[PDB]
Amino acid sequence: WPRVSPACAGRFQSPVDIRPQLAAFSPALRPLELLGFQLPPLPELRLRNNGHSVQLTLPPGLEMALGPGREYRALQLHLHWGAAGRPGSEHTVEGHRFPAEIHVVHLSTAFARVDEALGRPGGLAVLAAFLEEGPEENSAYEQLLSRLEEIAEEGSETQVPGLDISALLPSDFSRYFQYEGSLTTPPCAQGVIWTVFNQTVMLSAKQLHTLSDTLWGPGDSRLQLNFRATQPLNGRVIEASFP
Amino acid sequence: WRYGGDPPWPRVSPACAGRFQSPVDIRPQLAAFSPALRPLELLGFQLPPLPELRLRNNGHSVQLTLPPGLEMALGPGREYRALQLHLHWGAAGRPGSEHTVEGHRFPAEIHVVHLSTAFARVDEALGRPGGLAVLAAFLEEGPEENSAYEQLLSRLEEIAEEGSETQVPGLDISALLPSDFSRYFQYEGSLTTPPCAQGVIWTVFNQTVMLSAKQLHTLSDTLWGPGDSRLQLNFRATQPLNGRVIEASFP
Ligand SMILES: NS(=O)(=O)c1c(F)c(F)c(S(=O)(=O)CCO)c(NC2CCCCCCC2)c1F
Ligand SMILES: NS(=O)(=O)c1c(F)c(F)c(S(=O)(=O)CCO)c(NC2CCCCCCC2)c1F
Ligand SMILES: [Zn+2]
Ligand SMILES: [Zn+2]
Repeated sequence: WPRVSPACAGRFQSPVDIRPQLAAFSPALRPLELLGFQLPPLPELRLRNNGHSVQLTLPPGLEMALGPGREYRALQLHLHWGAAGRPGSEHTVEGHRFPAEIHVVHLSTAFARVDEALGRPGGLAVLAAFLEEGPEENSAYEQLLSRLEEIAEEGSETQVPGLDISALLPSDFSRYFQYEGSLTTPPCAQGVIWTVFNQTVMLSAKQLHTLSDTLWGPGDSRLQLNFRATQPLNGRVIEASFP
Repeated sequence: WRYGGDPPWPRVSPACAGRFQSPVDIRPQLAAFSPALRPLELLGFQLPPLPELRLRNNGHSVQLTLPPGLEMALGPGREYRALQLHLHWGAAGRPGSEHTVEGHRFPAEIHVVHLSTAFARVDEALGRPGGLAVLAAFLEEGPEENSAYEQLLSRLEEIAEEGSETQVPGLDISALLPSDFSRYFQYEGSLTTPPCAQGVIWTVFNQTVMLSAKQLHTLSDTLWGPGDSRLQLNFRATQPLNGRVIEASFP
């Protein structure tokens, strides 16, 4: 990865191991505000297998704030997952890897283009939530997982009805960890604000199997275990929005 | 534009009418303690006497332009380069700091303005989150002549006229700031002059810097501004926090 892109050897990369006892509580971290996320069924959205993940392109109007006047627009979401019972979250908590992880990528409203934002502090912000195994089938996730067979081939795509993107995220928007790092694939650009929800979302075992067994990647590989190894904090302190 | 007279500042720049402006009144009881706020770190601030620097009466303040290689970090991965410093002050028996603490205005204030290392130019940084960072310290009266400040203040007579400048030897720029880099307030706000762009990270030191009565009088009584007015009381009114939470690096 450093071979094909030197930025991946920077000092301040993602993902990282979260250690809640070492997190710094700041009461200045207010609840996340996410407006415009309740999409109607039409227009439909592009869902695509890009060889690294499944990506869902989001329309204009999904507004997000990390604080007063620190506003963002959602661009896309994608997921990270494992294989055959083995977990594939990117972030870990006290060394525990979760079954999967959802990432919603946003662009700061101070930047008109993603390419201006790359490498600039706070230019990009990702909301990250862990996916765990639960007893019930998750309705929000089923809308996407049920469409994966259609895009099983690397590079294929389809159109899916609009859905409540906020329904894919955990219950409490006031409880999260936050630090600054990087994209977890090339170009590994730094200055990305990562916000990792404390609470998780639950999908059924079948849903998780569907996530990790349907899509194919580059060559004849299954699209599985699409997570980067944990990176050192190098002095960065993870903040927490709760004591 | 000028202090206490037209043109309103919104008519110069719409950003001067933003919700999240500086300076602010720091109420430390309402400050949020955050232990992620580590000691500030400065590199390259101890300058050789040559090349000289340019000290300028710009009509709104006295500024010292800083050379390239002055690096400042707010934390791991939060790196900045110093551009310049300037001052805010009052007048005979009247304080003129920009920031206040529980309504108290200090005699004067130093600001060292920095540019994030993600940006090559100021104009790309303006209005971007964390693009600009300012270090701010209050100036109070102490019993001794401050030798670092004397290097600048002894040259103000040469630049009494609006728009005049003079060359001064390099000095230890960090000697114009408090020795305590651990204890500070930090919030997001704006430039306090047009264009009043937001996204500026303000760091205000707990510890103050001491100047003599004579030095403080020299600072407020020597310079002339726009017209035939004395350059005095060159501070912007405090702006409402409007929901922002000031952070503190100590409980
Ligand atoms: N974990 S991540 O958020 O850093 C990440 C991925 F892991 C990832 F696989 C992708 S991907 O779907 O696009 C495939 C590899 O690029 C994006 N996508 C982009 C989101 C838009 C921001 C601009 C930078 C490119 C990343 C991406 F941002
Ligand atoms: N208080 S402040 O830090 O927001 C401020 C001033 F009050 C001030 F008076 C000046 S000045 O002396 O240079 C007068 C012109 O405004 C600057 N200076 C500039 C620093 C360069 C980077 C930001 C653009 C313009 C302000 C300045 F940044
Ligand atoms: Zn991702
Ligand atoms: Zn200033």
